[PDB]
Amino acid sequence: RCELKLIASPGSWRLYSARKIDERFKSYEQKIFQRDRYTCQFCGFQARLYQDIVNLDGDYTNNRLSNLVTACCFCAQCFFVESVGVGGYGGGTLIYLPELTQAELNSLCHVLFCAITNDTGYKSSAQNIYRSFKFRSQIVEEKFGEGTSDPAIFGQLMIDSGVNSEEIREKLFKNIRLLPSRAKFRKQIEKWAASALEEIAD
Amino acid sequence: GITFFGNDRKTGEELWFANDDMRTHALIFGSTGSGKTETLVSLSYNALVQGSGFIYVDGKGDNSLYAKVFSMVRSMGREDDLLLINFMTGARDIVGPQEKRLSNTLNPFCQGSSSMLTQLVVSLMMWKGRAIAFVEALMRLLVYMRDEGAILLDANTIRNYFDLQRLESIVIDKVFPRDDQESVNIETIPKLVTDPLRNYLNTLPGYNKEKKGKQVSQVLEQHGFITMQLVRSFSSLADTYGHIIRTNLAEVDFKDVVLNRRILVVLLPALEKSPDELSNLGKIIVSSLKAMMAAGLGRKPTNAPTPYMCILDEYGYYAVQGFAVVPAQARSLGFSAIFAGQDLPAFQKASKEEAASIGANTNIKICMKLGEAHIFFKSKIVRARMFYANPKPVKQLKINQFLKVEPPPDDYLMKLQKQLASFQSILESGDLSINKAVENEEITLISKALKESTIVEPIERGVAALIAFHGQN
Amino acid sequence: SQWLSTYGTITAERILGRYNISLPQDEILEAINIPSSFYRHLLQIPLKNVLNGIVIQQASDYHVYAQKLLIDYLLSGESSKEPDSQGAGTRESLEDERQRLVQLGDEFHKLELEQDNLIASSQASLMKISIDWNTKLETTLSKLNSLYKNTNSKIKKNAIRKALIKAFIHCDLVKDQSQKNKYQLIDKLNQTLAVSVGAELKESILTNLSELFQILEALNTKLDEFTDRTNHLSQQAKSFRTQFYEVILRIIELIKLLPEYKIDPAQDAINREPLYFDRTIGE
Amino acid sequence: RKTYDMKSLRAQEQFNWPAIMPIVKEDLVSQDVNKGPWAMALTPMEFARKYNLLRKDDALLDNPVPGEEMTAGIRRGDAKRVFTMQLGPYWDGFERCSPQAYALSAVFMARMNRDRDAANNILKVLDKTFVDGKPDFSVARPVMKKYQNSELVQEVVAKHAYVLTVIASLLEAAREDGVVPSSEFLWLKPVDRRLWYMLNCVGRQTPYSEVAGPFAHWKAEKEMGRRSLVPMIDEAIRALEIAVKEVRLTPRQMEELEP
Amino acid sequence: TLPTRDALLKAMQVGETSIEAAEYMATRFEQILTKAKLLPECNDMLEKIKEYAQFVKFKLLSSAQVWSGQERP
Ligand SMILES: [Zn+2]
Repeated sequence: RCELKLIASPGSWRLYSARKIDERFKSYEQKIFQRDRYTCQFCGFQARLYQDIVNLDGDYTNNRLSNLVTACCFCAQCFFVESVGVGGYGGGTLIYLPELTQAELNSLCHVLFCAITNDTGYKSSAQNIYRSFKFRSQIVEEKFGEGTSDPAIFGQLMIDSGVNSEEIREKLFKNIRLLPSRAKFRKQIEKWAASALEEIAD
Repeated sequence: GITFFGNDRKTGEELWFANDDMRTHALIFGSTGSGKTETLVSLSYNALVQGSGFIYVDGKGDNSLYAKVFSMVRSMGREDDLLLINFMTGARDIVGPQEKRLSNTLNPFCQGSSSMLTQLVVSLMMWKGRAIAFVEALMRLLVYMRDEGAILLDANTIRNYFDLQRLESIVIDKVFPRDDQESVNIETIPKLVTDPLRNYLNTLPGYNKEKKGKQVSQVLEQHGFITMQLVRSFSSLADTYGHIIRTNLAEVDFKDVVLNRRILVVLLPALEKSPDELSNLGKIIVSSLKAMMAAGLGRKPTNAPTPYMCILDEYGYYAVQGFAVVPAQARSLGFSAIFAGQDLPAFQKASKEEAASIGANTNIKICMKLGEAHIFFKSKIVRARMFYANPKPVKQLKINQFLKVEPPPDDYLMKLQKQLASFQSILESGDLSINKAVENEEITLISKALKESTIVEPIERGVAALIAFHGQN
Repeated sequence: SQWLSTYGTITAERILGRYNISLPQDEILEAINIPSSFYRHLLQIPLKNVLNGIVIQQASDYHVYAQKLLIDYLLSGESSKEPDSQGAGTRESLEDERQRLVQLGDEFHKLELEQDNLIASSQASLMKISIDWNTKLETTLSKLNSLYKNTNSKIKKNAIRKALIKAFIHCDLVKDQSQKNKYQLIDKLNQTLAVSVGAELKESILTNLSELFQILEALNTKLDEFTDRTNHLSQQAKSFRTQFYEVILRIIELIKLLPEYKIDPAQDAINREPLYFDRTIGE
Repeated sequence: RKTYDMKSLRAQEQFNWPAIMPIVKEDLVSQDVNKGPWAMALTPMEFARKYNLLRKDDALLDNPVPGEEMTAGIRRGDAKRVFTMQLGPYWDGFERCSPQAYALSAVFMARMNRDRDAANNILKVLDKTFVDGKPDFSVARPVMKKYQNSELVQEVVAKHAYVLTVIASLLEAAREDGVVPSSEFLWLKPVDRRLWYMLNCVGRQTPYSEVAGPFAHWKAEKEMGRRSLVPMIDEAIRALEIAVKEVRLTPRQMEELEP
Repeated sequence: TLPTRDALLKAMQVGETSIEAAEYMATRFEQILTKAKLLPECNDMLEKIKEYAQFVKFKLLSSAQVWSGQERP
């Protein structure tokens, strides 16, 4: 039940994806999913489809039952900001706002995607919030340079320039959040909406 | 001794040879019923027992030689060091996809160190000198356009540029046309590469500075007379074989093969039946090897301890001027050659002004008068049975495919270097964290809606904040 | 532990909020998941409308991409290819494509208007049924207080209200409505409560709960009519999405073969960005 | 003297040339390819079938050529994972590497600074100790401690990031001192697969299919002239596309794969 | 170049229903006109098609609480 730090680690995605095909990460994934009732600790999301287990200490070789926690797609793509958008599915966009923690932004983004995708009369309000989120994304690019508003290019420019210390990384990612993009996350949110509305109304 | 050739018939002893005698190129002479091909394959085994990749240019019309050479290579474990370009396939029946891969690709014009001028002059061979100056200017322009422009070099693009009105658009209209929707300018190109084509267009008899319409009727006869051999050879090479040449990243290039000891078997269809194009097909291979050996090899390398042999089976029909010579740049390669022909007066039939020079510059001669042969040394003639290796055949003859990777394009690496050079000053200066407070009329309202609520679970608090925002606006 | 997904949780809670009924706290979570309930049948009508909403959303995004492709054609490539030339072999068929696209656009706007009228009528009728159920529940609550004050087993007001809620959630009276299952719900209420035999009280709670039974039986036929219209709306939406996909495929396979006109790979990318959904979302 | 054959000449010239010592005792003709320790490298179609990358390309999402039908397309979300995983471990120092990679970097260190007798002796005694049981690489000890801090070797190892990339660039630097053929790592072929194809692919301009990540990264950081800890495989995925739209699929295995 | 009035009216008719296609029509006409010379006659054409996009947004996108039970006018 920790908090989300936008950690740009260079040799983490290789070990994570190498774990994800093996049987130890899969059996431990089923054990954690049965233990945590498929609940995202980071934002509280609750679904059976497209959720994954991350670490807490950054060690993706050693993986016990205590440090391995479960999280939703947005909070799990937050832990690897160096390769998102280029990693097949899953997308992101860096925004500048101090009013929200990353977990509260992920929960509000889940609410806005539920009010846009499966419409109950609140499509206009959620789209009007998402507009200003994208405008804050446009505000970032004036400070950090043109072209690096996307998180993959920013992770590349970070861990290609030689910064590993938590002090300089926490002062560089200060007042920066990672808003997950809707149009790249359309398959997952429409799968969750269709599965829920076929589970309730059958 | 280092290399093994054969065993004496009279008293029964073997006869090795040394590396200094091997670097002087050999020569073997035998008819079609003497078993020359298995003797060359056994000498290829003798070169493969010590880690040296023989180049086998065969033009006797043998499709059952790749099985023998592949069994010999797989017998030595270095199956990865094998490339096969098969020039005996059909004509232009390869379009789009293909059911199975038949042969590797070879394009000697993509990785060019500006030795393709010499490559094309020995693929060709004052109309002759006029055509040679013309193709030298054209090869300079095309290598300068291959270095940084969006034009890929092969037989097809040079064959497209063998015409006049595109070249008139090159020199006079000073723009760059291609077989593609493109408009590349020559106003940024320097003068030193555009001048020799203008000097070629000066020295023709009938020229008009303004338009092309009169001068084409004046000089198309001279243009055809100077470019007919080049356009027929490049039309054959670019239309009959489109799955061997029209690639970009060539799987086999002859600097890699002789510099890293890889095996290349190239099979020619025939050379006694219709030699107008197939001799040119063999001459392209020997021309690329000679040009990327003599003038393109480039603080001081040592001499190789392994003898390398390009076993050329029919050097009578394809020929280049001075292949038996080896410059000082290529003596470190441990290079050699084993030429062969049908019969020596037939060899005197086969090439013009060459059969003496290959007779003079090649030290070792072998006579296979119809028990395989007897050796023609400088000192002593000896009757000796040659080496006989019979490779047991393979169940499946899988030719190893490759990929076609590229460096990342310069429209992206320049952008990445510019972004990194902009980010380095931000990360260095220390004033790197954002502090400017920009506010909308929306984020403050949704933040107040998230702040005023007190429900513990964040999803319910988010939907309550959305409810409060829709109720307030 | 047989929970409910959070997308369905948000959608179901917000629809029950639109019906202005927010009585249960966690009995919502034990109600809208079990099949033999009443709130599941109050909820099963607009959720099919929401599913048709996401289907017509995919079809409308296909329609927007097709109209953007035809705008990109019609702004530049009309008359640069004159007749009796290379362009007129396909330009007339692209004009036919324009006629088919504007016909499909008018019929798709007709479909969206019929969708809006359906969800408006459904929410109006179900809101009337919801407020009628709430008022009659308050009436039968006061009557159950007056009827259970004088019984030999002294019990409070709220506990028998949760017992009635668990009665209407455990076994249904919306589809299988007959003489026996009403008595089964009566015995279920008297089993959730400790002990009541009630020889007069049984016919008394019949003549009191007849209002709730009448409200449920009036809800059932309206549910039948709404399902009867919603199936046809879903079939029309799926057929419209398939023929829009065929229209875009025919337009792009026409415009690929034009010699002097082509699509720029950047504006085509920013138009093709919202087209990465799944097509097999209907059954 | 006597008449010879393939086996007799191979076993008698085993001693003068050490690079045929691992291969002289076996019989690789009777074996089948793609099975065993000595297996041929895979085609791009066999690679994409082995690591499960394929799908039938849907229309209007990845536009196919109209002259191309009944072919397959690769899944980029799996191709990027497998090509990132095909990179080696990180390079942090020469003392932390595999022992099969500690007796080749010493060879190319001896060859980069014109000490050829020591490198040839290392390869000869290493091939002898590989054909005698299990190879020990401590004979690579006195060379590696001597040429670890020279100027050319430190420049080459500083211009790169990954260990396969560093060893390939070390071979690229060492091969300019004459001839370092790729035929002397037939001891390396059984004990390692990714490193042997990374040594065999350098020098070429078209790589194999088992090393596309390391070769594309080697090109992408030899073009920039900078080390790069981010994996740069963004060309190689596209390269696999150009190598997967070439093999024609029969309809029996075309209907099998799923989008 | 500049399109004809018949092709411009066909572009008017092809995006009559969807709002986003008419907004794309206005944005792309402004884009190809600021690539062009941008004459005041083309400014009047841009004003005409902006009136058209405003009419499409006025006639088409009307919620009027269609989920709260309130029907369409
Ligand atoms: Zn989460």
